[PDB]
Amino acid sequence: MTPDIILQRTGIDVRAVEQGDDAWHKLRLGVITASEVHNVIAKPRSGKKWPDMKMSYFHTLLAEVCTGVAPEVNAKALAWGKQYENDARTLFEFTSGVNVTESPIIYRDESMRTACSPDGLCSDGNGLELKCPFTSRDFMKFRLGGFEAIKSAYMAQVQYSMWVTRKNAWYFANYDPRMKREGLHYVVIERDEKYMASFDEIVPEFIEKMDEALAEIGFVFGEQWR
Amino acid sequence: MTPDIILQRTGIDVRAVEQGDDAWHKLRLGVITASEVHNVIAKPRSGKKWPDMKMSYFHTLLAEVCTGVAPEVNAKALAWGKQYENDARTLFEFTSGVNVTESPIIYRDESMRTACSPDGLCSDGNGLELKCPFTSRDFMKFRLGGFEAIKSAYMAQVQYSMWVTRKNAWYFANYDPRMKREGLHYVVIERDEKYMASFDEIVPEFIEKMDEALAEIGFVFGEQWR
Amino acid sequence: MTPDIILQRTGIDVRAVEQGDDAWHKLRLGVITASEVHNVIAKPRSGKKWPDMKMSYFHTLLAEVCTGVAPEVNAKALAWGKQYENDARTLFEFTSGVNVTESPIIYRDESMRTACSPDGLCSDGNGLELKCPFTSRDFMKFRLGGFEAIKSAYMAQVQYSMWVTRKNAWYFANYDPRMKREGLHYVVIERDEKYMASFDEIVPEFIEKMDEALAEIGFVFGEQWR
DNA sequence: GCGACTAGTCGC
DNA sequence: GCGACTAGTCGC
Ligand SMILES: [Ca+2]
Ligand SMILES: [Ca+2]
Ligand SMILES: [Ca+2]
Ligand SMILES: [Cl-]
Ligand SMILES: [Cl-]
Repeated sequence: MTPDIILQRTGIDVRAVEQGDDAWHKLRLGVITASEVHNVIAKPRSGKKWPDMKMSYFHTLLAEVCTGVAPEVNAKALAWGKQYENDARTLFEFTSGVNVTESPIIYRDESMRTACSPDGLCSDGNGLELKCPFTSRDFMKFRLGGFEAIKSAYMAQVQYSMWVTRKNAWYFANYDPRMKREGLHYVVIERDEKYMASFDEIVPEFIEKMDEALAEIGFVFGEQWR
Repeated sequence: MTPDIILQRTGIDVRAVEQGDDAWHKLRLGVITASEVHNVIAKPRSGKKWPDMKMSYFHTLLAEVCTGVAPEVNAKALAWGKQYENDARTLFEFTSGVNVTESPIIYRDESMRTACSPDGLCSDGNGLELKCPFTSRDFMKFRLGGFEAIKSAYMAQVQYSMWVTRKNAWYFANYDPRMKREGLHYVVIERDEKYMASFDEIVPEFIEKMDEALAEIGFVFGEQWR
Repeated sequence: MTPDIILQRTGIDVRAVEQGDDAWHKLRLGVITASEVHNVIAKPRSGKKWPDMKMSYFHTLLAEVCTGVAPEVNAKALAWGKQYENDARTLFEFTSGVNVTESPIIYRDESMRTACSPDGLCSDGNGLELKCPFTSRDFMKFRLGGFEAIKSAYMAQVQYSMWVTRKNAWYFANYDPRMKREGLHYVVIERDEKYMASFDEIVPEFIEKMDEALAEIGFVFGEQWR
């Protein structure tokens, strides 16, 4: 990929874009993102039937393609994550001693069907995921249990981000500015090939199924971007 | 069953009412309605103890009788629906096509225990459920899957409205204006006699049980219209 | 275990303290409270692995300890309960013919790890849990269903209140201002010695684990009061 | 069946 | 990033 090829497809220039703004949102329309991918790998306890949460994501992205919008979602907890992200980053850099470079959005391949938005790329070649949990209760869960107690959704997110960027390891850092002390804690998550194999199998399928579904109703992927 | 009988029981004039008046809500108080009947017909896995969803609608309805006060409208979904209500109506008229005349509320019999408030009545004898889903996701679920796609709750709602109104078929419509094109989808649902029978045995019991409960606390159905 | 034992640790005059004010909340940080205690007595279906809720409540208190804050929970229900506080109480004394004294907070022992904040203390020596349920539906559930319909989380709360205050009986009441009549219902729950033991086996272990956890990260219980 | 736990589900 | 519901599972 290049910031050039993205222009052809979407008319948008990516070099002058901020995590959050208008153009950022449009870039993600219809695209399987690391933040939502837990839904794509969700399995039924029996059968081969896609569970509701996976169907709902399926129809969510299809709507994104056919309407060219996404619904605006504000929640207290998300706004908090956004408010404290910058401070988490700086604290993280000071403590780990690495430099972080902010990354717009990264697609896996020419198809542009798969992407992550890293919280940064580090000077040592690892990617970075920051959490600023809205509840101090969740911060504590991670501060004590470490790797053990990363939410599966967060794992799929990190793993997918390696899957997309081809990277080998990823920082996962949790920050709480209400902690008197010990308000930063991070681990390194190694690329895991069970996940990689899972995405190789499951993601191409999910994309095929979305193609078949849009054809039935006379749309084509990419319409969100005209 | 007529505007006279309703005036005599509730002192309300039905012709003065639109979908959403302070009177629209008053007329529904304590009445088993279409949109809520799925709770009425919920069965346990085994046995005959009423499931939680059924108790919880039971106590909801009883509370309406004894307080005379109504459930909070989710303002967000309704402001949406009210805003495109008319466009959907006209589009479906133009489309199907048929003439859609408004129905405020329809009770099944003089007991006034059972009612629907259809989104209209149609010239060719069909009723009409016409929704503008708050999420395009839901529009897509239905647009692609047809009716097998949708509810436990929607089928029950529609059949119930045929039960109440004696009618033989119903249009189930969705309108999404955010759709770039073909944002109206619809099916015709035929009166299913196995549902009709289900209502005929389950709903009366349910009503006997509310009358038992009201007497236990010295209330009488109808008090909510004083 | 006296009024002054408190001032030495916290610097708080328990006189001034009116349920809701600044001082009230400070006194509850990191302390196992009756409303939450059902999370503490939870047991997993199979192994030993403390259930979600238990772990969740575990982490909530630790964070109270290390942040010295607790976020606002509910608010909706709580603001409703505030508004009807006096009337529920007046109606209750009228009806039961006992007099209600408001207690701010009550610790079980000088360890100060365990507390309840009863809605009152009665002239007959019983305590008083006095709820104004957010929905009339829940009022109705308790009105028709009595003792047996009130949940596990409520019984636990009440029993813990006896466990804390060393009392043999407790009034469990609901008030609903919206009910035309019959707006107040109440029962008497007696001390249950199996609950007492359950609290005796389980609680001190749960406290012992909190202390292990806090050490782990260089925090000490007591710290939040500074 | 019962009922406390457990795992989604989806709104905000 | 929750958080209020609720459909499901499992040991009596
Ligand atoms: Ca992040
Ligand atoms: Ca409707
Ligand atoms: Ca209380
Ligand atoms: Cl939130
Ligand atoms: Cl003691």
